[PDB]
Amino acid sequence: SLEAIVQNASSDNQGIQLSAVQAARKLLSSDRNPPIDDLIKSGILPILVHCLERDDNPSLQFEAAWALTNIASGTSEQTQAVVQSNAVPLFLRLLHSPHQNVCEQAVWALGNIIGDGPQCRDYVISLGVVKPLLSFISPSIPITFLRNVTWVMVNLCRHKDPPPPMETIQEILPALCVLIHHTDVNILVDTVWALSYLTDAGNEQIQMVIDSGIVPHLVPLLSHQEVKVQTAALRAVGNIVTGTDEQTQVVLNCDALSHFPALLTHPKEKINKEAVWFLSNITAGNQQQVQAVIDANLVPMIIHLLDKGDFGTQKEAAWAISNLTISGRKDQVAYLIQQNVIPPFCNLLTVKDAQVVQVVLDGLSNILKMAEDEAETIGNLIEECGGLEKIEQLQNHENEDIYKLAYEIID
Amino acid sequence: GKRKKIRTIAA
Repeated sequence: SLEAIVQNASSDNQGIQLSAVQAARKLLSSDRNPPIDDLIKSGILPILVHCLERDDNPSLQFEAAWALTNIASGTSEQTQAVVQSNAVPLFLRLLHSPHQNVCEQAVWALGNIIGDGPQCRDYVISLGVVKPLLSFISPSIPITFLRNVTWVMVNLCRHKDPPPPMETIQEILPALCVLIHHTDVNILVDTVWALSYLTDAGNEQIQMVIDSGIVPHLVPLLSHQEVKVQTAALRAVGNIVTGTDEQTQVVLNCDALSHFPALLTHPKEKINKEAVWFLSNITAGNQQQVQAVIDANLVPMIIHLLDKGDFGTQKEAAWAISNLTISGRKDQVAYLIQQNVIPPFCNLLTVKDAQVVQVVLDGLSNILKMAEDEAETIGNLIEECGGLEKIEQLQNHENEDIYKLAYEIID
Repeated sequence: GKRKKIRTIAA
């Protein structure tokens, strides 16, 4: 019965009270459909929140914070009810408890509260949770607790609009740089996903990340044995290289391109796609970065992915080679045309997506404009792969820019 | 990963 537990949870008999709070925790935890609504409806929230402050009996503190965590793990109305019961300041107090399982359940409850949205996040931030949370980053703390701490940090960084206060982000960044020195896969994955979220906001936070000196620790994770770490690190470093050429070169100076042969040939199509997206952002930069790409001998592999890769990887590879054509040297475009580029490039002129067609058209046009001297040789190659057929068929494309560009480059 | 987590077992 759901009334007996709330009736016994207020009993002055400490044994029966702790048993009842434990039974409430069990009802909220073990099952797939916890009866959170009826439990709140019976008035258990104030009882649990006032059990939170009984320093005399830490087991009761633990069980109460546990039940509150599992209540806050549900809908936004239930997390907001936990918050309305003024449990956040009590969790912030429990952070300093000498009993580490109580202090860990407090962190878990705070993480569930922060995960609801920017409002609860900014409430918990304004009450000063960042520094007491980061004080747990030490070898003494067991790795389960540190995993929960890294998860709370991820929840702190996950929402971009409205973003957490830049002061809090500045306080968080060194903690992430400390956590990235870890070996545990879950901690590393969470740290790198938090870095990925932070880099999403724009070039300001990209520069903030770079100033932390964490890129030297993040880049080598592209070759980690665990593929989850690999995809997380690839996302983060791609976000970074979407920034200015100096930021991209900061990433490149850690020798990131060394880690990409194993990515362009990875068995998972997703890692291929993300690697070619990274390299496409690299080719859009200065000609020094294009030459750095060519030096690592990555051009043949991105050509091969353009040829025989999955659809999204093919789109990213078309983007890579087209940015290369736009911001590349005549000799480098010749290097491209030399490595069987145009035959597999022209087979994507038939796809339904209009952006890929626009991109391949502009790429071919700009290589022909870049090499008008010896264009007579290049144009005959298109006939071999049946590319001229698809170009004169594109002349009938619906949107105007594609057809007018086909007409414009028929020369 | 997940934004909210439910704790089932303690040790």
